[PDB]
Amino acid sequence: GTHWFVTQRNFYEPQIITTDNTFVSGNCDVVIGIVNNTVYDPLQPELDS
Amino acid sequence: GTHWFVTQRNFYEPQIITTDNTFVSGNCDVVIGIVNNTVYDPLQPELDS
Ligand SMILES: *[C@@H]1O[C@H](CO)[C@@H](O)[C@H](O)[C@H]1NC(C)=O
Ligand SMILES: *[C@@H]1O[C@H](CO)[C@@H](O)[C@H](O)[C@H]1NC(C)=O
Ligand SMILES: *[C@@H]1O[C@H](CO)[C@@H](O)[C@H](O)[C@H]1NC(C)=O
Repeated sequence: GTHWFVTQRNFYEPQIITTDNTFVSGNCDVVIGIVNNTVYDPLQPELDS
Repeated sequence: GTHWFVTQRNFYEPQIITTDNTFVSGNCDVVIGIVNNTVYDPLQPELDS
């Protein structure tokens, strides 16, 4: 309703949208119905130790 | 002709060969027809920067 998750199609198991749950292909002007949100990189938070 | 890419088998959508599109198993000794190239590591630019 407010947040976006990625889930398997046959069972609602919401997951945080990461760069390892998704793949990048193209630009943000060709997909009809695309939305804005943040893709969490699992590596940025821990590289700054 | 000069570069090496990895595509999906049914549609020509070339991508740069990285450590995300490929998996390692073995060495350059047993595979008949293996070709030298470079495998881009996404971790290096982010770690060096
Ligand atoms: C948000 O989406 C709009 C269109 O839906 C787009 O023009 C814009 O670049 C996106 N990102 C931001 C930060 O507004
Ligand atoms: C092969 O790789 C890319 C095609 O995306 C291009 O920069 C390069 O010039 C190509 N070389 C050819 C077609 O001989
Ligand atoms: C390039 O491939 C040849 C065989 O085709 C191999 O002998 C050589 O060691 C390879 N280059 C490197 C740097 O390993």
